[PDB]
Amino acid sequence: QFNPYGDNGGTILGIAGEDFAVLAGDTRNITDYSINSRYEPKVFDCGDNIVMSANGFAADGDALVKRFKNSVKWYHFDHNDKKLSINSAARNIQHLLYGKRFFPYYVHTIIAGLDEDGKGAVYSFDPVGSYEREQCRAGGAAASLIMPFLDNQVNFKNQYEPGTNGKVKKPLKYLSVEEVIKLVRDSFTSATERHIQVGDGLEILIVTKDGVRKEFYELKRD
Amino acid sequence: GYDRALSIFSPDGHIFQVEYALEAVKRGTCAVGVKGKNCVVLGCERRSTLKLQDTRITPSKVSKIDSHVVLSFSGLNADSRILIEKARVEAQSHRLTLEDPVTVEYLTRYVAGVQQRYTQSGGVRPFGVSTLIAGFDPRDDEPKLYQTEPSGIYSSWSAQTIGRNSKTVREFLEKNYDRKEPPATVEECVKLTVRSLLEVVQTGAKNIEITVVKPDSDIVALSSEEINQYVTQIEQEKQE
Amino acid sequence: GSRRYDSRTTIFSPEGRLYQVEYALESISHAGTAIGIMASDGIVLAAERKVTSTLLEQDTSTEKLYKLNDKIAVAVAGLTADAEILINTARIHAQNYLKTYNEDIPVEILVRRLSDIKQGYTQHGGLRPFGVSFIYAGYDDRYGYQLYTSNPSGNYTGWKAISVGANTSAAQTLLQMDYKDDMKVDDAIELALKTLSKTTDSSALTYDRLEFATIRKGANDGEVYQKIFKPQEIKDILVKTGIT
Amino acid sequence: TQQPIVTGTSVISMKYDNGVIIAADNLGSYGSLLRFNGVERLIPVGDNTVVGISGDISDMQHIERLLKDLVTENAYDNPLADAEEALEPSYIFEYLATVMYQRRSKMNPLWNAIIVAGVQSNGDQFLRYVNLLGVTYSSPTLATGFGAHMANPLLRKVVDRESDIPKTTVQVAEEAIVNAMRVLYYRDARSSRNFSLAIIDKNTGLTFKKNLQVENMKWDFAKDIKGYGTQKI
Amino acid sequence: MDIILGIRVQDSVILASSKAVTRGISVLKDSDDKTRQLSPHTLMSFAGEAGDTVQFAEYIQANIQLYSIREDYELSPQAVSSFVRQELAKSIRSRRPYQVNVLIGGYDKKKNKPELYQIDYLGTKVELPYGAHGYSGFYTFSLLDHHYRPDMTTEEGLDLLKLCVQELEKRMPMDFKGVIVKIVDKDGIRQVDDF
Amino acid sequence: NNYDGDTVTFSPTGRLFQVEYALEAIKQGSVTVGLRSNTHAVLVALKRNADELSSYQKKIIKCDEHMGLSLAGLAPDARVLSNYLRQQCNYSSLVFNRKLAVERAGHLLCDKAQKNTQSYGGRPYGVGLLIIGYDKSGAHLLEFQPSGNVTELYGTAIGARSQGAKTYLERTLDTFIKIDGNPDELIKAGVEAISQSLRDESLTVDNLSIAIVGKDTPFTIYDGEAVAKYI
Amino acid sequence: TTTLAFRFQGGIIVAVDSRATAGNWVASQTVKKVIEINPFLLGTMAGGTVDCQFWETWLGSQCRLHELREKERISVAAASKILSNLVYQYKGAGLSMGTMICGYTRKEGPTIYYVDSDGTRLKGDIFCVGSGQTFAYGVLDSNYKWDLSVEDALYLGKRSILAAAHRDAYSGGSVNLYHVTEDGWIYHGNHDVGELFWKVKEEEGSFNNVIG
Amino acid sequence: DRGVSTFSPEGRLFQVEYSLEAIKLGSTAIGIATKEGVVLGVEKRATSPLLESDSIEKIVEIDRHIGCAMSGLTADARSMIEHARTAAVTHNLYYDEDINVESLTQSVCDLALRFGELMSRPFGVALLIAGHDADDGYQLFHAEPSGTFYRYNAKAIGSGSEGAQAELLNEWHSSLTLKEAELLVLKILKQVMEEKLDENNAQLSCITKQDGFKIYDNEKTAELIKELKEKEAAE
Ligand SMILES: *[C@@](C)(CO)[C@](*)(O)[C@H](Cc1ccccc1)NC(=O)[C@H](Cc1ccc(OC)cc1)NC(=O)[C@H](C)NC(=O)CN1CCOCC1
Ligand SMILES: [Mg+2]
Ligand SMILES: [Mg+2]
Repeated sequence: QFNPYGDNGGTILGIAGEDFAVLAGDTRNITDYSINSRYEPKVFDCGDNIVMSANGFAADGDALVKRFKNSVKWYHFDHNDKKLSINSAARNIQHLLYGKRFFPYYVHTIIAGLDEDGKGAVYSFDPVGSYEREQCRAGGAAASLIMPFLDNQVNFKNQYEPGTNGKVKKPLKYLSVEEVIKLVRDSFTSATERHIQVGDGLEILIVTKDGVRKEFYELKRD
Repeated sequence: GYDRALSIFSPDGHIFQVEYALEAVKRGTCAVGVKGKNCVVLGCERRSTLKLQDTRITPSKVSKIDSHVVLSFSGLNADSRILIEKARVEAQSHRLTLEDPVTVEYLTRYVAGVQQRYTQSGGVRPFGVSTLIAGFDPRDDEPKLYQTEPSGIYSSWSAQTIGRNSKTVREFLEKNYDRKEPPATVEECVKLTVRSLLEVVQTGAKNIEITVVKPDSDIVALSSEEINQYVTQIEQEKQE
Repeated sequence: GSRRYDSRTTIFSPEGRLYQVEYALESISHAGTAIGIMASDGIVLAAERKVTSTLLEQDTSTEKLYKLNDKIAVAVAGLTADAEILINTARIHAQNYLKTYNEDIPVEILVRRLSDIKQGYTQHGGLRPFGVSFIYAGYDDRYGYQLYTSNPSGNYTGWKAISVGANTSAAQTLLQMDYKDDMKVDDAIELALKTLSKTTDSSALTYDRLEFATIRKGANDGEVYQKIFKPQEIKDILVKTGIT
Repeated sequence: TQQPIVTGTSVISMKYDNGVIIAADNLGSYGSLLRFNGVERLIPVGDNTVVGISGDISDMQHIERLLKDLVTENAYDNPLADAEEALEPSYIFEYLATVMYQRRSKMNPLWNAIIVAGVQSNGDQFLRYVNLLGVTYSSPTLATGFGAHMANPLLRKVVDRESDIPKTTVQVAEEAIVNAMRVLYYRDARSSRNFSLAIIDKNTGLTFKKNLQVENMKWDFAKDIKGYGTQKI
Repeated sequence: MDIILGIRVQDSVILASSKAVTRGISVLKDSDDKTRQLSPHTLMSFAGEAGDTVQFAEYIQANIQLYSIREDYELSPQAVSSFVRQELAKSIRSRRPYQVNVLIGGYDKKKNKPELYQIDYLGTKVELPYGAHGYSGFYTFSLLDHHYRPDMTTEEGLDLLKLCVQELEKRMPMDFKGVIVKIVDKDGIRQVDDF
Repeated sequence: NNYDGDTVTFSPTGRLFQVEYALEAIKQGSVTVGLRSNTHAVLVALKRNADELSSYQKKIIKCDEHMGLSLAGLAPDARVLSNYLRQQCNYSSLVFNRKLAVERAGHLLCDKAQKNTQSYGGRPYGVGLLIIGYDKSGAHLLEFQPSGNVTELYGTAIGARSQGAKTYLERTLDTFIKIDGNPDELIKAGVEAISQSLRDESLTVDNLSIAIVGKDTPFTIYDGEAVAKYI
Repeated sequence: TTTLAFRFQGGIIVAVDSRATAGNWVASQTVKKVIEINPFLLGTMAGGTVDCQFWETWLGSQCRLHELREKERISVAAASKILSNLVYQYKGAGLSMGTMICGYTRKEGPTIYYVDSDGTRLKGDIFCVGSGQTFAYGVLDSNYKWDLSVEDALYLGKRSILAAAHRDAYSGGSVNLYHVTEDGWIYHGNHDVGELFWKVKEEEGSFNNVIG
Repeated sequence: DRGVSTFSPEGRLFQVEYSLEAIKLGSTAIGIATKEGVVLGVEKRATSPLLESDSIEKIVEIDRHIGCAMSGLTADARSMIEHARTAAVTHNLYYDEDINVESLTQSVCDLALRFGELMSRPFGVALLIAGHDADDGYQLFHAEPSGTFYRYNAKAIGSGSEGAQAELLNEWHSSLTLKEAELLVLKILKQVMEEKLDENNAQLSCITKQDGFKIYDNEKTAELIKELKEKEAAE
């Protein structure tokens, strides 16, 4: 019997700072035990300072990104070139995903950008459209490896102030773009070590008020 | 499907089909609504060129839409049935989804909307009917009386009349109805309604129908003798 | 396009009348007179056939009086072909009600639905109305014996005695004169025939130019019987009342 | 929901400095039966694109007709049909990719793996893959079926990343492709010796080579092999 | 849902219906009224698939109420039961059938007789002196076969009903949290508050 | 006379009067000008107001990053046709990853307008459009008429008193066609062209509407203080 | 999930956890499971995240349209029935919802309606919904009285979620409290179970099963 | 007869032009836009004294940030309002935000030309749509049955429109306060109205960023009427 779904592997990661946000993803694309491409980007600039990635089944991922990019285009036509806010983009994506509730897009979607107060924003979706704004989210094959590390290093979970008898928590603070990229690079190199579907290359899209910048880093190719 | 735009604008900005539907209403038997302090009364003319009628079975002029709302009309009788049916269905549909009977304003708004839809839909003519819709909202003791017409406009009235010679009875009500002090009792409200119809009707025999609606689904139709007593009383006071 | 040829059957005149309905009523006024009279113990339906030819088969003929179910019958005035369309609808409607509720349809409910169909042809669809006026004669356990009439407008009303078709003005005056409430069926039979005999455009009223029917409780105990009169039975009832 | 009947095996391809090379054998398998031997699975579109197709052949022939029809439709009311408004490889791919994904979404897929090789109007090499699932990807080397498992490893030794493309000549690239085709003949049970090869160069254009054969094969060592273990004779 | 009973006596119809609403390993509610008044002298109890039950009951209720307003007349229990049966008989061959079993208790004002109709989700109608749906019947029918008489009073019917509830409370596996009892007679519908 | 009741009827001399009456709505419309060089294509439009309290009716609509038009006549009809163009430009992008040729854009509008002139019940579009764009064969300017007739031009003008600008452009042809790699000068030529159609009124800051598309310039519209440069 | 809401002398308490799960994977610890439909209307979420999230915000759009059309805030009964009639149309399609529509109106007073994806709609004083509903019921029932103070009722709702959060593996994260009065709903904060558990243990002397 | 979507020889749609005559017969509605808010006022015009004037609803809420006044065949406006409300709420559902006043007006105007041989005739009612959004601030739009809408600083529609519009031309400036605008609507309404203006036969409303769209009480308007009469007598 024909199976309409497949698993193209890879993993993605979104972190939000005070005045910026990053959306990272490895460039490896796979089926079963074969590598299809060592450089196939799945993190995209969608306009209006919104970066997006839909990781899982690449055919569904590309279809969704394509539809959202188109959604942004028509939002401009219909509402006098108004900038689509990240919260509005998030809600719009929920409707795109839920539109196929009974034949889902097999993808974990993450978008990043800046909210209307200029502060960093990351939104994450399940395959059928449930969404939630967060400081931190890993998605895809190696999400289970990376996410607990992010809880510990971004949100300082399980970390207490030394000498306070485990009574005072380590205080939350925004990380610099330099510190965030360090965590992203370490997250992906660690994921590459222990997950077979993750590797080849890492592409990070950084979003500030000035626009969207890119950074690329080599990953292990085994 | 038959598509023709029958209701259309004319050079002077009138929709003649809607206005000719008003002429049908003007031909219809007179209907009057008067609301008191704690009730609404719907009075209706019945033409007396029809003897040998069977009044048991002949369609009554006042129709119950729900247990708490009534609808009387002037114009084409056949057209009125279609509006009444739709109104009755919507009344039950409202109870089913909102878990509460319709307000009189809501039911009126629905009926008026149906009438309007038939003024800019292809292949249909407007309803040759104007309605008086009266009753009491659920758990409310404030009387409600609304009027609709073929165009689709609706509005609330302290007292109103429609149909043939309605301009004569409206003239009567305009000087006899005090906004500051509406008919304080049922008897006062029925009498004013009967008086107003007697300006137009002919004989107060089997020509006048009266239906009284009170709060909490308390609706009753008066019989011949009960109405005849008002007719007898009014005429004796008149000879003065 | 086709707009050019549209008569616009479902529009109002400047006076607020429906042209086609009015003209359909004008058509019906030339049809053979039909009379319905309701008594306390039954109903009479009498109707005059439209100018008969001597070679017309009279016994196996049905033009005016039709059976809707065991309890309800109709007298027709207008286009027969139109009436049969409506009659078959009414027959089906009665059977739907019986199938649904396991009870014979109340007369008014059947009359209302048939009248609602006529109304539809005057408001939408762009078709000509049915050139038919009915007299409904029937019985149910709510109101007992009932007479109704419907016309092309889709408007219906209840009656003690009524006429449709030709010479209704003269016929209604005569019925209004001799009708009284405590009347019996056999008296109503005589009134129906006497009225037709005076209003008829023919020289003399004979058996071959009539259709006749009664709806009595004259069966055995608490049940209703429909009697569509045979030619010989009309001949006898015409002699019995001294018209021929 | 389908099952493939008459099938075509591996399609292999790679980029080199001035263009792209693509190849596919001429076999139409009917299960284990090697039924048809004159099957062309490389289909040129204009003078700048070659579409290589594996999988179901009835669906391949349908796709042929679509591409053929696309050329006709593009020529309509188009004075620049053989110039600026000619069909690009990227246009041809996106059209197929759209069709493939729409068909999978209707649960009635075209049972194929497709590689669109060509050169764009600005001279850029185009090489992209699409299959029955609507899954798309691009790489310096692309291959379908057994080619993905056996050809890609060999072709990636020549062009392992982007920077290796300018350093790879058409002679070196074709040699690798022809070698890969031999390896597939050794090891793929549904491959044939006869194959076609197409080169799309930005200077010399489209070169379509038919009736190629796998040659320089090593079989001589087979005579020394005896039994499956202990047998000496 | 689960337990719905019905007993027709000399001058009335008595409907008993369990109060429990269970979903999984939790009794979500213990005061549920599994009945709808279709008309002043007609009551319908119901049991079956979650959601379907109330949706069907209220849909019937709306239709009967619509009829009452249109004709200014109350349909006979027999007429209502036939309408209900036909709706279920349609339903069973739909894409998704109503999985609802009902009892219809009514007092026919024209006949001056109580009437009890048992209708299952297939549209299988029977008039009965006493009725039950589901596993309840497996205890109550044999009990009523023994103790029921056709000329009983409403008070005798309630005592007969107490005997059924006691037997069910003793031998049924599930706790159904007692019953709401309602009586249908010449004066309409009323609820017994202390049972 | 007797042959203008609907679009489906030919006159005895072979004329479609409903199509001609639709053409008349364009003549009543405010003037708009279109012109191009080899690198850029420019739309200039005179906007019209109801009174001094009202806004000025927007004449220019964007269809894609590389295409857009100006309108003259019934504005709602321009909205319907521009929306159709937006979809067709978009279909070309999503399906073929291809920017819709300006010539095909014209062919599509022609065929859409034509269907409305051969069937009963419908009516012709009551608007004229000037489509500019930059595609793979350089800059383009089209003139759409609701009869269906689409025409590729170096320059043109439609609307009331459009003959003044159309004569000017016919004289200036050799000059403005070679304004390559200079946006501001090509606009100046268009602003001077539309000025030949003015009577009693002059170009003000909230009256003028300019649009441009070209080699390294997406289709962008200039209104308000952004057109003060050209007065 | 564990969500509850109960009626009492001083109105309605509504309490929920904040955990989302995908099998045994803890997807989130900071999810909002209460949606503020309007100033007088709350909706709780249990079951499929999106099914609840999508259709309850849609419910909010329908309630807004009601008060625009009718010039009056929608009743809790009518609001719950819009949602229940919606999910009933999808019955069998595989929607997963366990919701509670809580709110106050003049005609109704404080009201709670349980609505689930198989079409069940129930009015009631106390409901617990979710995988940890039984754990919440245990604490809630055994300590519930109608005459609870606003202070005590808030705590009991908070303590009942904590009980479930502790025992149920698929419940946890933090507690979100709400109090609904005649004047509308009032938010009573987010309470992390990380700190709340030890704070409750120490002060209350409960949770003796746990190594202190 | 003739087609519904027929052009006149002058290049205008007959039916659209005839619907504009129907709107001239309608009761007067006035709107004024300021930087502190937009004010909407209408003439109720009861046909008889027995008619309860508070049931005359010619000013209507579309959303919290958008209001609407009407003039002409007011029955035709019901479906336009229904569409507007759905459009507003639907956009909030899809985008989690308030919809732009212009986008709302455009959505309503798309219905306008959806007639022919779709509905059978154009709408016989004009709308004044007033609202606020974060991008373009306080706005007033005049939506016609032609499918056209103009933004206005101030606008009058109905029977006394051309006389009132000429008055608004003189009185409007870019620094009007909300209170000044309220009085100005009352003043101009009292001039063009047949019967004498009071709180029962005229209605005021406004939309502000802070408090949204509000229809004024008869008590509040009565005081503004009294304040208006005193100020005109004061010089
Ligand atoms: C507790 C945690 C037990 O699950 C709650 O029920 C919780 C409720 C809730 C409500 C609103 C916001 C967040 C959380 N439910 C879940 O977290 C839910 C568990 C669940 C999974 C699948 C189900 O389908 C039968 C039903 C319940 N988790 C999710 O919905 C997660 C985030 N998403 C998925 O598992 C994605 N699936 C959903 C179903 O369709 C396929 C994709
Ligand atoms: Mg490896
Ligand atoms: Mg736990």
